[PDB]
Amino acid sequence: PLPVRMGYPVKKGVPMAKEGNLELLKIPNFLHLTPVAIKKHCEALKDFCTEWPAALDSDEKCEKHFPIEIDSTDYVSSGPSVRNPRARVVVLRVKLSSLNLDDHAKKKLIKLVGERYCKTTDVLTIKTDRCPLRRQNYDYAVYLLTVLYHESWNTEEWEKSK
Amino acid sequence: SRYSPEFKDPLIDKEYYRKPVEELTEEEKYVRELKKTQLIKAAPAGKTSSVFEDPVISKFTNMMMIGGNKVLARSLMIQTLEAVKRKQFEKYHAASAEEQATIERNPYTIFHQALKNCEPMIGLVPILKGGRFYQVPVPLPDRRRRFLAMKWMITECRDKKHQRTLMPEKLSHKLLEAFHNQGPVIKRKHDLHKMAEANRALAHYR
Amino acid sequence: HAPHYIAHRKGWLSLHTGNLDGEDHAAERTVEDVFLRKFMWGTFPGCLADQLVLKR
Amino acid sequence: ADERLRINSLRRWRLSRIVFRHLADHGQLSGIQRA
Amino acid sequence: NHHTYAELMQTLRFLGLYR
Amino acid sequence: TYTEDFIKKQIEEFNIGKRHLANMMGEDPETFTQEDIDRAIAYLFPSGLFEKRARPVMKHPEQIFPRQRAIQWGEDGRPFHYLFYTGKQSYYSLMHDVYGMLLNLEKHGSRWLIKEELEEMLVEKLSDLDYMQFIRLLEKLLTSQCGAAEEEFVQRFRRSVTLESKKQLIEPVQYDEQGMAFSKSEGKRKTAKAEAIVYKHGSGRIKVNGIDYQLYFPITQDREQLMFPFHFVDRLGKHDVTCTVSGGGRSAQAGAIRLAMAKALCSFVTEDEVEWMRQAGLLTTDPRVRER
RNA sequence: GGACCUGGCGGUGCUUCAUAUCCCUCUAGAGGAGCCUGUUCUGUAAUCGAUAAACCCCGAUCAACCUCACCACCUCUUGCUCAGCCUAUAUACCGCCAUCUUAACCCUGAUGAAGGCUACAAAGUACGUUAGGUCAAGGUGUAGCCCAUGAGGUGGCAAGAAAUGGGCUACAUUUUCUACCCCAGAAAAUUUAGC
Ligand SMILES: [Mg+2]
Ligand SMILES: [Mg+2]
Repeated sequence: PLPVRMGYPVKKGVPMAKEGNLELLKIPNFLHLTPVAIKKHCEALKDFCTEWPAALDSDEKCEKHFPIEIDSTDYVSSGPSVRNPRARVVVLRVKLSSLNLDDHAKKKLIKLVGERYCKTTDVLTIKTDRCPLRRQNYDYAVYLLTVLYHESWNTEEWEKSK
Repeated sequence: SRYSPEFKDPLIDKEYYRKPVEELTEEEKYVRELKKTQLIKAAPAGKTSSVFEDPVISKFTNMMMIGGNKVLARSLMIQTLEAVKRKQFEKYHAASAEEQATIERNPYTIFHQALKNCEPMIGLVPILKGGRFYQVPVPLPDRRRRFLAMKWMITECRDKKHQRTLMPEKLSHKLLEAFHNQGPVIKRKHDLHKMAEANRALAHYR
Repeated sequence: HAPHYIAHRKGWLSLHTGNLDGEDHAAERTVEDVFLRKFMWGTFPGCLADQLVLKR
Repeated sequence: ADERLRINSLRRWRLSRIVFRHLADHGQLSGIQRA
Repeated sequence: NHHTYAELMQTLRFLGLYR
Repeated sequence: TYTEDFIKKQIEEFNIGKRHLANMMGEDPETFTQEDIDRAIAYLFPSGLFEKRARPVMKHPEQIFPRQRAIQWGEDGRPFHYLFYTGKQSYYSLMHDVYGMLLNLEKHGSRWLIKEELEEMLVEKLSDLDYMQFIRLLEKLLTSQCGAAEEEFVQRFRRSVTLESKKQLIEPVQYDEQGMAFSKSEGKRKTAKAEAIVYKHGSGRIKVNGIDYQLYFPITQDREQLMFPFHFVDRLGKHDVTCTVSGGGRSAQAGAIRLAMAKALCSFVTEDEVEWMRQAGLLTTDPRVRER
């Protein structure tokens, strides 16, 4: 119920009326999402929400109690197929200061990982994309970190000749 | 061109703006007030308000350029100026008491006077009218003769008969020759003024 | 309107995310649109006043 | 195919340019405008 | 597939719903 | 052609649609405004079309629907204007008024309006010679000792113009933690991008990416480029500069730094010096870039 | 036959200037060596004819001691599977590319052909077409040969000379090599475009 007009007017003309206007039909309109509708919808969707643990007031406690950060991506395209090959990638980020490492273990871990560890940030980043799924890549990243810790805390024979 | 026609070239002269308002004439005042309205192009890399700026030497360096290599061209120019300065100092030290008043050691004065001694005043225009080709004398504009002096100097210094003599040394020798009205460039000016003297009769074909 | 008003005065008939950077299957969407326009114009002969709009 | 790949180991719109232009020029290809 | 497209248009044609 | 009844119906429909939009977007209909109409219509119907006219618009009807239906006589047929039969009643009435003003006076930055603007204001087509004649009369009125009323009458016919020196942006002066005043700016040359900070007081120290300029710029040409801005306004050795440049080559970087540092130095000089720097070509971005 | 009207002059010269394209002016190369090709002549019985099909495994490459094509000789055939050939046809269709074609009114001349401007103003206003290309990222039919247009074997074939057209390499002292990315040390005539 609006007299919306759309179009460049002709000389001594007017923008075309809405009835039969293809341009107004080509817009991805937001008539179905109005502030009143949005507020009503969000009032009914509150029932589905939990609460952030109030203890985690900011980041500073957030990397303290929950050190590991796992980043995973999802894609919304348009088409018949939902498959996107890039969604399998998983990125694990952990600050080495949180790992129970001594001096030798920290040295060994850092020069095992190489460029995955950033000296400025003290963060080790393992990117896993080998497996098809995302759960498999998350498991592989956790397994890699596990074996890396255990093999950094191990002193072989050649380790003697530093 | 990426500049609109509205854009006007910049005026880099630093003492022009410092002119007191009293000295400005009404035409000059009008021009200055007009310039406020106009758009001004960005001043190009090159000319600066530096007190050591010399447009003639800048043009000579640009004419020696090969492939946009301005660093090497300016290097050759400064080496030539230094070589001329050192040769003049060497000839000044070994000169008698009275001969030291007639030795110019400023390389800029030498460069300017040497180029001025090579400027031809009359040149020729290739013109074929009657099925056979004809040279005709013409008066050269000042820009044309200034260009011809530099072009002759550079072409002479790029000659191949100079084997393994580096360009700064060749150019300093040619500049010091032309400073004293000697050398092949002065001879090229004379063979143009004479071979345009042999063709005064064709001057009616202008 | 001429083609050079496609983003100035004219819009786009077909709308899909395929052509965006990173998104895939732009060619498949193009073929879908080609077949779909042909079939709409063949199924409603003389009824379509104007081109379609294919939204996804 | 796979057999060929194995023995080797042992050792944008998919349309014609013009059909692209008509769809592109008529606004039928999303997001493809003229510069 | 030019095939699957091709017969479908002509198949629907003699049924009396396409062009 | 649009009848008055059509426009009246459009007005009623527009009022109803305004109330409907206000209901839709949750605002109060009573205080709902035209800027609100534009914002709401843009949100509900997003459009990326560059032509602002092409974008969907909801306006008061009269703003689109034009009208030039000037009726010059009534039911009896008598024309309203006593100069009607000339065919140019507005123009000749204006000429008559000007002539009367000139008779009265005899008893006692800007431009002339263009021909088409006089057409629009008079709502009548006129040739070029009669516009010349009107402008001659206006100039004659200007020459005489025109009074305040006559000055206003002339000012009805003189449009305005602007300059291009006030559009020069002089950056604000900031203060660092130590209490030192400074000014920041940006410059661009080819692919090189420079960001310069000029301190009000200094000793002529320029730091390019944390490196002294004579070390960052071996080539004398670039050092001269950096010198040009201060030498032009005679402030060599009076300012400290800290600049960060990225991209391009040696000469592009030097030009970008020169532009950025001149734009920063504009804050500490007089407006006359700012204009002189503009006229010297120092405050203008060079648009010459590589072509395809 | 007399007088007049519109003309067209498929027009021709000169005078003056606007006089840009093209001139002069500026920069740059483009001759010469070595090889590969396009065309011609000569020669053979023949093809210096080709590798979704070989050498070649620095770059590239030629003939390979491969297979197909060609020349001279020969062999088999109911053969493979009611066999087999890639043989023609878009000069059969479709698809794809390309060509070409597709005003009114008002005045003046006595209401003749006809004419209509002056600004300090004097009648002027308003889709087909194609002996088209493509059988390489595509199809639907149509024809041919089947004691040979199928399958084999034995030898040969692997050119020569110019004049011109094109292309590929190295060509330096304002250079080259090392360190650095610029304050060091060692080496030694026509044209053609372009602003
Ligand atoms: Mg054909
Ligand atoms: Mg052969």
